Amino acid sequence: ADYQTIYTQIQARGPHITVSGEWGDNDRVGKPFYSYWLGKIGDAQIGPIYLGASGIAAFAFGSTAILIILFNMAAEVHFDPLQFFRQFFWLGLYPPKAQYGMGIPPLHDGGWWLMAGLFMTLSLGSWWIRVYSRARALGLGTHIAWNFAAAIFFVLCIGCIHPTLVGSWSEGVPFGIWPHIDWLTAFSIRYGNFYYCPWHGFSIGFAYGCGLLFAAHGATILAVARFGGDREIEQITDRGTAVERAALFWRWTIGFNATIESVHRWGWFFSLMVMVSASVGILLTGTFVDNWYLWCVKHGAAPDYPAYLPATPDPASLPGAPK
Amino acid sequence: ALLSFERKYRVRGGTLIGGDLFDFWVGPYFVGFFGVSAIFFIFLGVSLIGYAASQGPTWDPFAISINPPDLKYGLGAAPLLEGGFWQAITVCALGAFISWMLREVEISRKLGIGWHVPLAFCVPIFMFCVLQVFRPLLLGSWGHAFPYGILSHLDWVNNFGYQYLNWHYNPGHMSSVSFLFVNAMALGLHGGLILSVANPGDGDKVKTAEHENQYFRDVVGYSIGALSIHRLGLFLASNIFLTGAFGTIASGPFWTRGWPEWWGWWLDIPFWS
Amino acid sequence: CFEPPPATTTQTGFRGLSMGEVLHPATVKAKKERDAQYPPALAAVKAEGPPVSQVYKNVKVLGNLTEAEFLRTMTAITEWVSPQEGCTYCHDENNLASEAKYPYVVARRMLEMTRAINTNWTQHVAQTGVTCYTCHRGTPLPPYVRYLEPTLPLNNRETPTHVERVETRSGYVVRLAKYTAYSALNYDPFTMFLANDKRQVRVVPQTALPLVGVSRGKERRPLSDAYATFALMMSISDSLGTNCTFCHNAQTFESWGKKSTPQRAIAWWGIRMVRDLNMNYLAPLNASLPASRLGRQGEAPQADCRTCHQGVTKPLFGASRLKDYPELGPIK
Amino acid sequence: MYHGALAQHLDIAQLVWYAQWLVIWTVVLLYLRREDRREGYPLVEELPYPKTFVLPHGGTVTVPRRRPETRELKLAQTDGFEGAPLQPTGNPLVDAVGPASYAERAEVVDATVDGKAKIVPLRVATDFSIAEGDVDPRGLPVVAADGVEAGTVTDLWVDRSEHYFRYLELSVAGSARTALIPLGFCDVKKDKIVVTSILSEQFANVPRLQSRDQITLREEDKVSAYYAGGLLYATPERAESLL
Ligand code: BCB
Ligand code: BCB
Ligand code: BCB
Ligand SMILES: C/C=C1/c2cc3[nH]c4c(c3C)C(=O)[C@H](C(=O)OC)c4c3nc(cc4[nH]c(cc(n2)[C@@H]1C)c(C(C)=O)c4C)[C@@H](C)[C@@H]3CCC(=O)OC/C=C(\C)CCC[C@H](C)CCC[C@H](C)CCCC(C)C
Ligand SMILES: CC(C)=CCC/C(C)=C/CC/C(C)=C/CC/C(C)=C/CC/C(C)=C/CC/C(C)=C/CC/C(C)=C/CC1=C(C)C(=O)c2ccccc2C1=O
Ligand code: HEC
Ligand code: HEC
Ligand code: HEC
Ligand code: HEC
Ligand SMILES: CC(C)=CCC/C(C)=C/C=C\C(C)=C\C=C\C(C)=C\C=C/C=C(C)/C=C/C=C(\C)CC/C=C(\C)CCCC(C)C
Ligand SMILES: CCCCCCCC/C=C/CCCCCCCCOC(=O)[C@H](O)CO
Ligand SMILES: [Fe+2]
Repeated sequence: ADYQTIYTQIQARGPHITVSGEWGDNDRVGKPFYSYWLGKIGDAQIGPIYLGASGIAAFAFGSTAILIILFNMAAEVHFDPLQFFRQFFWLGLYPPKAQYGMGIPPLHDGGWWLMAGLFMTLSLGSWWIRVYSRARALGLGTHIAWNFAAAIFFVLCIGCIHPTLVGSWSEGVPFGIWPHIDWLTAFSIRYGNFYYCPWHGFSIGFAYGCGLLFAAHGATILAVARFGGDREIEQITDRGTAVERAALFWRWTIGFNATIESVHRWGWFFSLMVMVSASVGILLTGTFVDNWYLWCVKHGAAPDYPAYLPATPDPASLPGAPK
Repeated sequence: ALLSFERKYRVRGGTLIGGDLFDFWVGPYFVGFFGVSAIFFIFLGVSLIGYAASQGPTWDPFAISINPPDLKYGLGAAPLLEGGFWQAITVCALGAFISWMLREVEISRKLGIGWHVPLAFCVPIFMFCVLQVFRPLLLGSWGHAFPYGILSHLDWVNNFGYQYLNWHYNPGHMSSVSFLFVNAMALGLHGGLILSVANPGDGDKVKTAEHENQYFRDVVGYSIGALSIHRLGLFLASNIFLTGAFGTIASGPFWTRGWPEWWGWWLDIPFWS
Repeated sequence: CFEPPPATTTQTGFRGLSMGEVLHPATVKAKKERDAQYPPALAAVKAEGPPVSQVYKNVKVLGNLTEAEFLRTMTAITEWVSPQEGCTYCHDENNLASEAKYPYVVARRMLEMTRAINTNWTQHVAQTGVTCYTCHRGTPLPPYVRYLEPTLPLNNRETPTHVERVETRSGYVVRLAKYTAYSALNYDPFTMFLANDKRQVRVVPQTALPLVGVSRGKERRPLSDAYATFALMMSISDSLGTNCTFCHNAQTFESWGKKSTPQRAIAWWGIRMVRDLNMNYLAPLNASLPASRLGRQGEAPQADCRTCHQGVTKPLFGASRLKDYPELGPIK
Repeated sequence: MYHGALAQHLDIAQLVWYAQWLVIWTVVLLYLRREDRREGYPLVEELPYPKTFVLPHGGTVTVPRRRPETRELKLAQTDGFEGAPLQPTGNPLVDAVGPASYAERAEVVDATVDGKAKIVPLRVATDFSIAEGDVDPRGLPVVAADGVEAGTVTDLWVDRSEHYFRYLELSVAGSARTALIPLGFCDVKKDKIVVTSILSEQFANVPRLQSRDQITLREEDKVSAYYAGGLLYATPERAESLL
């Protein structure tokens, strides 16, 4: 067994490294400190962290949104601290319950929700700049920013683009632990079962696919850790036995294989597509499909099953039936 | 037929059983005893799916479905058309998956690498067994298991969750989903980080191990490390199902109410009620 | 934290769909025992003689009964509604014709209500039917009633905590939650859907594509309706001790035929019945009841599914006294 | 009328379905599967234009590598069948075949960002140390698969870029030399380092470094591969079936 694949048996300490960026070196803050126990399964060094205008703006905007949310939650329990702590997960900040269309809703019925969403959006945009610009400052490609952009885009789809496309703020995601969860079912119900949305299925194949690939790749690297396979940058620029063996493990198993560079493209793509697929589904929902199950039935795709208990006519259609 | 660097690794050895008898390749595929058994079970399973499907109402790939027996057969044999094909296919399925896993062990051994991949593969096989074997045994009927149909299995998933009113409140589900999400996020961050360093753009220099750590220290104040992110990714992915399994097996055998109500352990504590 | 196995499971759909009941035997046993307290039918009496419209002074509903039959009904009603107080719960002990006590006039109306359920709502109660016991379970105030705001405990025989009391604003979210099977759904399905017929439970389109003219802006129902419908279903499910698959194939909640069980159609009739009871029989009693029986908006306590069902898919597991008390319906 | 309805029984979501599948298969087959072929091709016994990397410390590389020199494989075929396994014709650990195989990596010392040698012993990396709580293996015996003491740890080799130990260096008993062993082949105890990959005698032929205080990428591969080979070749029974 390679015990190093489980934890670091002998940890190393040395002077802390700083790689200079094109700007902002003076805005790194923190004295780094070392955790022995973290050091078993990751790098022991915590900090420093980079400040910068965009990270600060992120925190200002995001904290403002969190304050709006929390305050509305607290009002929901009449500002009783014990009940707040007890009931926390059930608490929420809700989009408008009445139909005002795309009218800015009243603060008591959706307005605070829209305002928290505004601040959240500003926070996410600010963090995106940080994620993008740090790569540029360090002479790195912007691959992480582009992947992050698709995640942000998905959040904008369920937060404001779908609402805008069907013309109602009532359709947005609530803030809150159980309440944002309850929206999943409300939305799936309204649009005729999300299992029948092909893009929901694409998103899930990719999401499950990220599971498969990170298990497979993480395991593969650990399996070739004895050959320094974790040093993937120089394995890319100068192929070593680590990644010859890795490629051959997969070739001999499934009949084909990647390179140490391209497996990361597969992973990046799969990740990206979880979010790209979701966004497309959402963008089609309500705009151009009202009931995904019935759309599948229209196109001959949906499974059907014999009656078990007797088929049951809609009593609403019976003669003389009440409304 | 061989990669440029492949020949030197194509030696005999590393088998768990069989010796030289099955220690060879067919094109790129290694065979081994468990290659033979995998093909056997795949062939049997796929032939049974074919026979069963032809007896059904549709050849549409989305609509085809091979279903388990009615609850009333319990854990007994069921007639072939009324649940028996499902039973046979499931045995073939497990044979194929277990064979696949053990073949990966033989491949690992031959290559002198760790067996981390087959071990990791034990996780989805374990979840399959939870769904199709353990939970049905606990409830007392094979009829609780999911059907083999591209869309029909989603109808099972759907009704199963709603049998517990709101499955999102299932605590083992909450853990499972959280791992699904953080794993997908972490794969994009990791793939993106590696590509960002090797592909800086323009005609810029490829960067370094030190640049990787600097990036994440700058953005989040912490960088886990190049080896460690691989251990972490395996851990996160695995736990989608290692934690999920608890929420699956709880549902029915150890909880019969709706999932939201389970949270009464917290909500209903007398001193804040 | 958990319920020990074995679980009792039923099948309500085609094999492989995971449709059916999931029950805890100890829970089922406990409810069977509670419900088994239903007093047996009283012995049959003399068929034969003058109608009480002749014999007594102030009989307006049961006037066609013989004296023996009528006093049998009075005995039954007493057992079912006010066994601890006896006849004088409703009656002036020195004048049985007097309507001076409010329970008397309420009871007359309830006699009319009960006869209406067993006569006009057989699409729901079938030949099982209801008696006073179905709801009252031996007390003047039925144990499971609803006001125009959520109240706890669900069973009003249980002492409330301070936070459960309707006046304590900090407990609102829990009062709502405990009416919707512990969900955070921010809707009271009672007042929305069961007090009256003002709202439509259905929210799902019956076309693949969005119909032009109903699908943009203020043409649309707000998504809140879908959450509110889910809340009603969580409540109905809990009120009957069941889950969604008792009534639906979740593949398509909005579809009937093979996609719904016969029980779903009975449920539909149940909603209609409840609205009639509430709008036409129960809500108007606020003018007859003492202030102390009314909610904070002056409303009389009203009925939901639980009032009769009390956690069981058929009230009292389908116990019936229909043939024993023809005077409670169906009325020819 | 319906939003999204088009001529024929055709609708917008329907057309986007075809587009989505077309995008996915285009990316998978025309991009990803092409990137997958930048190593190991052309095959022996569809291809992208070569990729060139500008290196961190001057110079470039274009992948896949074409080496001016070609290695001799001490392997014989076991049968005429195209897919038959090969068999070592000599000592596979020294000949570096099968899982004892190494890659022809550059004979350059891997560098830190600032251009210093990356993998170096603590005698060179004098600003580095062992975390308090962990074993210092220096001076401990190395015990091989046969339970025989093979030598004594003299140093640890640290990666200065990642702050992570990657090898131990030991004096080889009876052989007037030192050898490196990757830490992944070491079970670090308080009183000894256990190595089950090779027998005690087999330490004598661990690949030797050209320079005492630095190591090239190729040397790292040769060293690591030797122990890996032990897993299949340390004894005759290790190549045979487990069961
Ligand atoms: C408890 C929850 C379950 C679940 C819930 C679920 C949901 C909610 C959704 C799916 C979907 C899918 N599921 Mg399912 N599922 C599937 C396979 C599938 C695929 C049809 C599809 C895409 C999956 C994917 O890309 O994953 C990652 C793997 C990748 C990317 C590698 C490629 C895998 C390949 C596509 C698998 C194809 C198998 C084929 C059906 C053929 C079957 C074998 C034949 C050859 C005999 C298998 C083979 C199993 C087994 C063996 O247990 C399984 C179990 C479950 N699924 C559980 C019952 N699954 C999605 C779908 O689109 O359904 C129509 C979807 O939306
Ligand atoms: C009953 C209801 C159902 C439902 C309803 C549902 C809806 C309504 C939607 C999905 C969607 C999706 N579902 Mg689905 N679903 C899924 C899986 C999935 C996901 C793969 C996919 C994408 C969502 C995602 O990744 O979000 C996780 C990622 C997120 C949310 C991105 C966050 C990024 C952001 C940058 C992070 C910001 C963090 C900040 C710190 C926040 C700061 C806040 C402060 C400022 C206040 C599975 C595996 C199953 C199974 C096994 O049953 C299932 C069943 C169901 N879903 C039921 C059918 N599902 C989505 C989809 O694909 O639609 C087409 C979607 O919109
Ligand atoms: C209305 C119903 C709901 C529901 C009902 C549900 C149920 C009943 C269960 C889950 C479960 C799960 N749900 Mg979930 N769900 C999830 C996510 C998830 C997964 C993380 C998790 C585990 C899936 C699993 O068992 O795969 C299993 C995949 C397997 C077993 C794959 C086996 C692969 C095999 C080894 C190899 C196969 C090889 C092929 C045949 C080869 C083909 C040949 C080709 C490729 C060459 C999300 C993200 C959402 C959202 C966004 O809402 C959601 C909503 C819902 N779920 C709804 C609320 N969900 C499971 C769980 O853990 O719950 C706690 C579960 O049991
Ligand atoms: C948490 C851990 C994760 C994880 C991990 C890993 N995953 C691995 C490995 C690791 C480490 C590999 O080593 C191995 C592999 O080689 O990778 C390339 C593998 C694999 N993961 C596959 C599919 C997969 N992973 C899923 C999930 C996760 N993986 C989770 C997320 C899902 C989901 C989510 O649905 C799917 C569909 C195959 C591609 C491959 C097995 C092929 C096989 O076993 O060949 C042998 C078997 C066959 C070729 C066919 C057998 C046909 C039978 C007899 C008849 C069909 C019966 C079937 C029951 C019908 C169902 C149909 C219906 C549902 C529509
Ligand atoms: C012909 C015949 C009958 C022969 C008999 C012998 C025999 C047993 C043959 C097997 C025949 C069978 C059943 C073939 C089916 C094979 C299967 C299961 C194919 C499935 C392929 C799928 C869907 C994989 C999903 C994961 C996925 C998206 C992979 C693409 C990316 C790849 C190739 C990842 C693998 C991979 C990973 C994960 C690395 O980390 C890594 C690191 C460094 C270098 C290379 C790699 C590498 O190649
Ligand atoms: C309320 C729940 C009642 C209880 C308890 C008892 N009775 Fe009653 N009584 C009640 C009503 C609503 C009516 C009128 C019914 C109608 O059809 O209009 C009556 C009437 C009587 C009478 C008739 C008196 C008269 O008008 O001349 C008698 C003799 C009578 N009830 C007797 C009686 C007895 C003996 C009871 C206890 C065993 C009893 N009642 C209980 C309402 C209620
Ligand atoms: C469920 C649908 C009911 C059935 C069947 C019967 N009653 Fe009822 N009753 C019901 C409600 C929701 C209420 C209001 C709550 C309240 O307690 O006021 C009542 C009330 C009464 C009362 C007055 C009780 C009081 O306020 O002191 C009486 C006397 C009464 N009901 C009598 C009664 C009789 C005789 C019934 C059978 C014929 C009967 N009820 C059926 C709900 C329901
Ligand atoms: C039977 C006792 C039911 C149970 C258990 C559940 N539901 Fe139901 N549902 C039922 C009826 C009678 C109706 C129609 C009511 C009417 O007045 O028309 C419904 C409706 C729904 C809907 C809306 C369907 C539509 O056409 O728009 C949804 C989305 C729904 N039900 C979901 C649902 C869920 C999630 C349940 C479990 C939690 C559930 N229902 C239980 C009857 C019954
Ligand atoms: C008392 C007046 C009732 C109220 C209020 C509600 N229901 Fe009911 N229900 C009642 C009776 C007497 C019966 C028995 C009918 C029989 O077939 O034996 C029922 C039955 C049902 C059923 C059928 C259960 C089954 O067939 O297995 C369902 C699904 C049902 N009731 C649902 C339901 C709902 C949703 C209600 C609130 C809206 C509701 N009931 C109220 C009596 C009473
Ligand atoms: C302890 C740590 C440090 C911080 C605590 C965090 C905390 C307790 C936060 C508050 C309570 C919690 C946990 C809340 C959780 C809420 C969750 C999970 C919410 C999830 C999703 C919400 C979503 C997707 C909302 C999206 C909303 C939008 C996209 C809105 C967009 C609006 C606009 C673009 C404005 C344009 C319109 C214009 C007219 C103003
Ligand atoms: C998949 C689990 C999810 C959590 C994982 C995250 C932490 C990483 C731990 C990996 C432990 C497994 C590796 C065992 C050594 C591999 C050689 C195997 O050879 C052996 O010596 C054994 O006999 C077989 O394992
Ligand atoms: Fe990697």
